[PDB]
Amino acid sequence: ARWFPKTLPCDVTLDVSKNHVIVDCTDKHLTEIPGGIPTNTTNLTLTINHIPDISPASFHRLVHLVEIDFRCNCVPIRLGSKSNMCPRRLQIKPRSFSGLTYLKSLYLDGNQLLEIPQGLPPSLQLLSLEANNIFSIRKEQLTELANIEILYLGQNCYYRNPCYVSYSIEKDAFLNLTKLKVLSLKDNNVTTVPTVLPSTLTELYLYNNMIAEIQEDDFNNLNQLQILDLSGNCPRCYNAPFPCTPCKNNSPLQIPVNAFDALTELKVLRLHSNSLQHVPPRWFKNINNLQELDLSQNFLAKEIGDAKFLHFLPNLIQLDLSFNFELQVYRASMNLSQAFSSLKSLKILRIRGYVFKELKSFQLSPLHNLQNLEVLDLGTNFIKIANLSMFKQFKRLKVIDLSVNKISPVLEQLYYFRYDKYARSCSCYKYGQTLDLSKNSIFFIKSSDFQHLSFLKCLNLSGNLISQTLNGSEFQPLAELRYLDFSNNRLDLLHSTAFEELRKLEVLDISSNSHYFQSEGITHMLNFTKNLKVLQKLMMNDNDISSSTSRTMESESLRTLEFRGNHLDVLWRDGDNRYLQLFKNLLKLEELDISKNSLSFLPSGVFDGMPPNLKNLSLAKNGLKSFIWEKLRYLKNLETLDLSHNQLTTVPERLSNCSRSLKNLILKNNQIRSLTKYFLQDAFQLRYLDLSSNKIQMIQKTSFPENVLNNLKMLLLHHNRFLCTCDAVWFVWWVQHTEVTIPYLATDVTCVGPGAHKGQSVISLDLYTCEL
Amino acid sequence: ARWFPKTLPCDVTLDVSKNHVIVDCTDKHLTEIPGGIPTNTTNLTLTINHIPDISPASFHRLVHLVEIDFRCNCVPIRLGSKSNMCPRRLQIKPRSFSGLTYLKSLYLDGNQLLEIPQGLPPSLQLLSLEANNIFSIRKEQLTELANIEILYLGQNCYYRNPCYVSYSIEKDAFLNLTKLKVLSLKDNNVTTVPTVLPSTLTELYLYNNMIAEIQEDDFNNLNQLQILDLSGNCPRCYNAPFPCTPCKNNSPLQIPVNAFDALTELKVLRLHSNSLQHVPPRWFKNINNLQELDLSQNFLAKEIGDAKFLHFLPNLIQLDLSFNFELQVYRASMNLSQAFSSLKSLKILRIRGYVFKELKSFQLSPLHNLQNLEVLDLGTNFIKIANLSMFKQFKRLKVIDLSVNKISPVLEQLYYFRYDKYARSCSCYKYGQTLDLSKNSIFFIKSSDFQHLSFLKCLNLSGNLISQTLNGSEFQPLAELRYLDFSNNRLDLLHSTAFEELRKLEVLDISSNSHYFQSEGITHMLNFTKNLKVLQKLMMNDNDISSSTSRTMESESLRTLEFRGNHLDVLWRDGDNRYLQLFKNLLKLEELDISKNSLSFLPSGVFDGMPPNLKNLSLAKNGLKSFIWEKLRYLKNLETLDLSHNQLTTVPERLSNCSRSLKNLILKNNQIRSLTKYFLQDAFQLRYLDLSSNKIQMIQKTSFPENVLNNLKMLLLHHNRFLCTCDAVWFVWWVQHTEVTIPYLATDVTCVGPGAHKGQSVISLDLYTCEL
Ligand SMILES: *[C@@H]1O[C@H](CO)[C@@H](O[C@@H]2O[C@H](CO)[C@@H](O)[C@H](O)[C@H]2NC(C)=O)[C@H](O)[C@H]1NC(C)=O
Ligand SMILES: *[C@@H]1O[C@H](CO)[C@@H](O[C@@H]2O[C@H](CO)[C@@H](O)[C@H](O)[C@H]2NC(C)=O)[C@H](O)[C@H]1NC(C)=O
Ligand SMILES: CCCc1nc2c(N)nc3ccccc3c2s1
Ligand SMILES: CCCc1nc2c(N)nc3ccccc3c2s1
Ligand SMILES: *[C@@H]1O[C@H](CO)[C@@H](O)[C@H](O)[C@H]1NC(C)=O
Ligand SMILES: *[C@@H]1O[C@H](CO)[C@@H](O)[C@H](O)[C@H]1NC(C)=O
Ligand SMILES: *[C@@H]1O[C@H](CO)[C@@H](O)[C@H](O)[C@H]1NC(C)=O
Ligand SMILES: *[C@@H]1O[C@H](CO)[C@@H](O)[C@H](O)[C@H]1NC(C)=O
Ligand SMILES: *[C@@H]1O[C@H](CO)[C@@H](O)[C@H](O)[C@H]1NC(C)=O
Ligand SMILES: *[C@@H]1O[C@H](CO)[C@@H](O)[C@H](O)[C@H]1NC(C)=O
Ligand SMILES: *[C@@H]1O[C@H](CO)[C@@H](O)[C@H](O)[C@H]1NC(C)=O
Ligand SMILES: *[C@@H]1O[C@H](CO)[C@@H](O)[C@H](O)[C@H]1NC(C)=O
Ligand SMILES: *[C@@H]1O[C@H](CO)[C@@H](O)[C@H](O)[C@H]1NC(C)=O
Ligand SMILES: *[C@@H]1O[C@H](CO)[C@@H](O)[C@H](O)[C@H]1NC(C)=O
Ligand SMILES: *[C@@H]1O[C@H](CO)[C@@H](O)[C@H](O)[C@H]1NC(C)=O
Repeated sequence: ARWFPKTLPCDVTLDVSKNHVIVDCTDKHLTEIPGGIPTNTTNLTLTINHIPDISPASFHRLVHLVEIDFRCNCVPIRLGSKSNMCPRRLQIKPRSFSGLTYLKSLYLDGNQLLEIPQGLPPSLQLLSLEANNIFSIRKEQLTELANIEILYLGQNCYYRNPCYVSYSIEKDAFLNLTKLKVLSLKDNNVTTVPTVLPSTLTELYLYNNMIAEIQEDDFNNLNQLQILDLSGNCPRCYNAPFPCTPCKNNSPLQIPVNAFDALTELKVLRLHSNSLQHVPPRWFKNINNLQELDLSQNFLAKEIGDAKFLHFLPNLIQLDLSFNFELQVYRASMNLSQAFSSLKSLKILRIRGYVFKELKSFQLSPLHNLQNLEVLDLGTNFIKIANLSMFKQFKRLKVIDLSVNKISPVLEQLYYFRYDKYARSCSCYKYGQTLDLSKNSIFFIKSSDFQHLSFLKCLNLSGNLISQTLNGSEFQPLAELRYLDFSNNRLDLLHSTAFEELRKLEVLDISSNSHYFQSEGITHMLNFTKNLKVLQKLMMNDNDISSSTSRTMESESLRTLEFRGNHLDVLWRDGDNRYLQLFKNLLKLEELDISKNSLSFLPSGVFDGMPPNLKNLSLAKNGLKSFIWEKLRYLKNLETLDLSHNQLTTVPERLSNCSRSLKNLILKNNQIRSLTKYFLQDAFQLRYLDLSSNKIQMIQKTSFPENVLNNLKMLLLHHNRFLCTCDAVWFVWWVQHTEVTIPYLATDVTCVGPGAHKGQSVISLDLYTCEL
Repeated sequence: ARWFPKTLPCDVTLDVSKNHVIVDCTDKHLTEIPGGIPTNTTNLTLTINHIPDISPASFHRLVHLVEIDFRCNCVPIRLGSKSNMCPRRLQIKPRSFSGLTYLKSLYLDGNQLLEIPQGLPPSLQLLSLEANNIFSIRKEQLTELANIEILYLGQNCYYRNPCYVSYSIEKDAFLNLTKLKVLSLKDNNVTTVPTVLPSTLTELYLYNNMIAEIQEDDFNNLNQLQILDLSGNCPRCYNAPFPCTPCKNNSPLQIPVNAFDALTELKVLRLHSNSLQHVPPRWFKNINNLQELDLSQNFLAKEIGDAKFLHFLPNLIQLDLSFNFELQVYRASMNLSQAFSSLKSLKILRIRGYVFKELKSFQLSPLHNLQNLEVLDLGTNFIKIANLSMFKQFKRLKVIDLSVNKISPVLEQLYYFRYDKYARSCSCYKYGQTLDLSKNSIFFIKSSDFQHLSFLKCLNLSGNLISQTLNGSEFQPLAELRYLDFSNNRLDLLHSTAFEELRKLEVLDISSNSHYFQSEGITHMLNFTKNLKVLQKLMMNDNDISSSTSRTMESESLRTLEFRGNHLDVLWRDGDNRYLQLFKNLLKLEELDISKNSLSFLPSGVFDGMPPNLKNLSLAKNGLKSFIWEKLRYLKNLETLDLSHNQLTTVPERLSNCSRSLKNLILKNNQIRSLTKYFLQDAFQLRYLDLSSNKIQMIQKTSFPENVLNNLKMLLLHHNRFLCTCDAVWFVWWVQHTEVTIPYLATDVTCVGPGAHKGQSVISLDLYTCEL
């Protein structure tokens, strides 16, 4: 099927449209650039390997290279692996790049380089040198970059990669880079804004440095600047999770009132963690296009009640005023200036970490007529009191976020407090209006608590303290609710009428409501599903369900049931038949997850008891030690079977004879040591087979008929125990010449033996001695 | 050190005391009785093997056998492994036991026997046949048991081991068993009490059967009976976790009013789950010695408010009325009859599952003058209101249990509801008075909540809804508290004054209070420990701690700190030195658990940062990929180092150079593939070494000098990858001949090769070809 097997340890892709031959050698544990890279190579990535030097031999035949991605072949010690530390810096010999006359993009990040590499071709638009050791920039070393448009030099002098001096930039070092659009000098122990910069700049990143003052003319010529980030200069260090040095005397970064006067094109201004106490309106006199303003992690608590500068921001789309609270102050309420009402274009307002006790309808009145307002984020404010009905005036919003508060009767986890959220490494909103009350202190709910909110489509009550029996009266206003996240509470299913007032409910999450399931003898009405006539998806993961008063759950609508992390092993205790049809009357059910239920065996009757349209079944992570494969015949619509992370030792003698419908068979992470002689014979439906991470020693042709392998979209075989003796001649030859997609041939389809061949990839294996 | 290596795959112990030779072959995957069993063997256990038959050859030389424990060599099929089912029942040939003329105890449980084995010696006092298929007892078949004292025949006909008919016992089958003290016929589908029974009986177990009526004279001659259990006849089936058939007409077990008149000696009466609605006082007029009465799982809800029968029980110690509630009734209060006040000897009263809304001092008055009352258990009652001060009147008690209730302003998990609490298979109480409020709904605490309870020594608040900052004022009444379990709440360590009013506190558990530690930017005062001057043990496990406002925790008293399941990997992020002395000022800390902290490496300074008296250090389950063993020099009092379940690949070149103090080195479950040349040389201090579940191939004498192994109390070596070539000659020889204790030599210390030897035990390995 192939005449010339591919030995090269890299994935090779063709994009015929834009004549790219893409060679990806990412993370292939290479010590040398592999031989045989196609000479038509346009994109070549060698990121995360251990190639210790580059030379003219490196790319010698690769004349058409347009991009070389050579990041992280010698990561700085504190940022890289401690088990495989890099012994010496990358070495780049002369002329290594000069012949590549079409090279447009060169990334050399994370290689412990000490200088800007010279000899670069004049075609280069993008040079990336992050996380190296270059902390002195001289105009001489930048003459070669005449046509450069994007230049990343950050992370070369900071706490994860110290240089122990101030960064240095000669005057007008960048000024003759006349074509330069993007300059990044973040995380560099820079002490002043470098001047003069080329007026072609559209983006300037100077954040996380030691710039204490802006000079009035530091940005005088940047009439095309669109994004400017000065954050993390004079940081606000309270509860910082990284080493943090504030400016002396609690000074802020000092910005003259006229410092921005030239930036007419500015669209994004970021002044995060600059220890600001005031925001002069004069700052924005000449910026009418500003769309995004980050003022998080300053000391603007008082200014938020005044905030005259908002009158100069009629086109602002995003405003972030999070974490401006005064230390050790717990304000009574939020004092939002009337000036917010002049934010006519505002879509997103974030004020986390203002820290106040009580939220009242009128305090949000400055926002009532912001017509384009879509997201209001008041999370992490320790609000104790809030009448939810006030959001009846905010029905136009897409998300109201009150997450992580103490109310009673999507951004990264680390976001406002991480050092460099843009650091490069080597959900129910779609349903409509969302009220996020997650991680609050609601211990009891009542119908009137939701009143005037019948417009809500998604309500997140995850992670409250609700230890209550529901009887159908608690949610009555919520006539349009489609999604209820009730996870991480203490739901008590005493009555089978719970949730029945949510007539339009399509998704219910009651996972991690294990509390009342963990004490013996307590009544549990699992048959509450019957009353929910449009319910599509039910999640009850991690509930430790080991007993149930009702014997059957019923639904004519339910399509997906997640039941992972429970104790079906106890419910189905061998000899107890009462619950073998717990799911039989979920008539429309197509997907069932009963992984992690400690099912080390399946009792008689489990398969016969499944609902008739079951398509996707997971029995993963059960400690399954045995499996009667014939009983799949009961599952006449079964299309996906996930048996991963179990203890199986055998596959069926004839998979076609067990399931005529089975299309995807997942057996990864088991104990299988051999395949049956006619395993896949006539399994014409099979499309996907994962046998990886087992203990298979040999595979013979009878098990793998090629009319079956031809239809496989993927066949996974890596991390097994293959013996590369002359008995493996067909398997080795087939693996080398087949077109079937088999991931990891280059890294993890290997011989364990015999002696000579140990550790060797079967793709590279030469068995001519077997036919002498 | 030994002249004759032990081949026998059984543990052999001598108790010269009573001259017994104990051979224990439990769970050794035997298909045979091993050859070579010592001929002095007195106790021989073969439990959990797959020996298919017994014969006269089985024990023929084992003349002095006093006990044969042969359980579970063919378990009933729903009770045993489904991956290794037993193919055919155990076969016992004639004459197998007749020569064993000293045999006193014979266990044959769980072998699928169809009849009581005949031919047994007349010395036998104890015969055990539980979980077989013997469901017809004939007087003829018990002639051989003249001198029997203890006879277990239960679990031969029940839902885990069905016989599909009623149990049958011929009339007077047991009466000529004139020495029979204990007869157990539980779990047997028995329909009537067998008569006549021998009057020597002291214990009679008839529970979990189908007995509908007791006859007047069913116990007429029992004269000496001390324990009688009739539980589970006419069971109360509501929320039963096993198949449960109630008696018709909701009838109770019918017991005539005079049925117990002969039982002068009766000390324990068990009538659990008999569906009783009344307890006629006349039952007890002739039993004044009764000490333990179980009336749980009946319908005694109203009877508890009357209970005149309590007047006849002045010597009762334990009384159980748990789960007597009327279905679908949520009573307003608990109505205890005054008759309780006449239980002058009562030590333990349990009334779970009475199910009522409000508890008031006034309802507990019948117990005020019960002088010996030690345990009051009102758990699982769904109590919503309870003034804790009422217990000022119960300070003589050892435990007050309000666990699993809804209060807001040790028995097995499965106990009242499991089928057979006594089924045989193949804590702060010690600190003083304990108020157990675990698993309630307390969301806010205040000093007055504890008024008048200054006597408390242990308070259990685990698993409430406490989401509160503590400032040192909340517990002030609890002047003598020694133990506070605050686990599974949402503690907010805003103030370092938390818990300081507990001036006597020795153990503080704030594990699983992760909530506020999981959201970025929140203040955490881990240095709150300084104020706790007698604090001994601090558990802050599973808190997801990844940030801290203070840099150091301080205590002059704390000895043990459990810090497992947190994120020291983040706190000690490489490049951030600020928290490398988090534990340095716990001056007298001796045990530190920092397992499960994702520490894939230890930054330099962690060890120097440890407090000076650190004795027991766990770094288990961190994914540690490397370890600078030399830094153990900083830990000069280190005695236990637990590095289990990591990814280490090497041991120190010179363990004596790394620690002159280390006694226990646990390296189980790592990736170690060889030992260093002189690993343990001069490690005279080492006493315990676990290298199990690694990839070690060979061990040479240089690494294992015998001056070091002589002192080892245990050396764990199993589940490695030993190569049994002529290079292994010394290791094989030493293992076969050594004194030193090595677990699993018979089952999991094995050669992986070379061919022929694969799978073979190194204890059985013959390497004579290596010396031809
Ligand atoms: C940023 O530059 C400062 C100096 O401007 C470096 O600080 C010096 O560091 C050395 C070595 O730690 C000290 O001996 C000097 O006293 C420091 N000088 C001053 C003025 O503080 C600092 O190390 C640089 N930062 C990084 C992360 O490399
Ligand atoms: C206990 O004995 C009863 C009979 O007393 C068994 O019930 C019979 O079971 C067979 C087979 O299932 C049925 O055909 C009979 O009709 C049943 N008879 C009655 C009267 O119920 C029962 O199976 C036995 N229980 C156990 C656990 O072995
Ligand atoms: C053995 C207890 C049987 C019961 N189960 C529950 C329950 N899940 N919720 C309640 C809520 C209020 C009152 C009583 C209850 C009871 S009583
Ligand atoms: C917002 C980040 C700084 C803060 N941390 C906490 C905290 N642990 N508990 C509180 C309790 C009440 C009010 C405010 C707080 C704050 S404010
Ligand atoms: C390939 O490299 C070129 C040159 O930098 C780049 O513009 C393009 O986006 C890359 N495409 C892929 C698929 O790698
Ligand atoms: C809110 O704060 C502003 C600025 O500090 C102050 O001028 C104003 O009086 C305050 N108003 C209210 C209603 O608190
Ligand atoms: C909450 O506000 C609404 C106004 O929309 C009002 O009807 C209701 O009474 C308020 N509830 C409370 C408890 O203040
Ligand atoms: C609800 O919020 C929790 C916690 O913030 C989050 O994990 C979950 O994804 C949210 N639910 C939905 C449906 O988005
Ligand atoms: C359900 O409970 C609520 C609150 O306890 C109550 O208002 C309502 O009447 C109850 N419904 C029924 C049918 O009892
Ligand atoms: C659910 O099952 C319980 C337990 O048998 C039953 O009492 C109740 O009526 C059922 N309810 C529904 C809605 O099916
Ligand atoms: C499986 O194979 C046997 C033998 O060919 C055949 O009789 C049977 O119909 C096949 N299919 C099923 C679903 O049993
Ligand atoms: C040995 O067996 C005898 C006979 O049943 C038993 O009484 C005794 O407790 C056992 N002793 C030991 C040390 O195992
Ligand atoms: C308590 O229950 C008893 C028993 O039925 C009844 O006679 C009595 O009236 C009840 N007393 C109270 C105070 O409820
Ligand atoms: C407190 O109660 C919990 C919940 O039942 C229990 O797990 C824990 O062991 C108790 N604490 C102590 C110190 O006994
Ligand atoms: C705990 O540490 C914080 C911050 O380092 C400090 O403000 C506070 O006073 C300390 N409290 C103690 C040591 O009790």
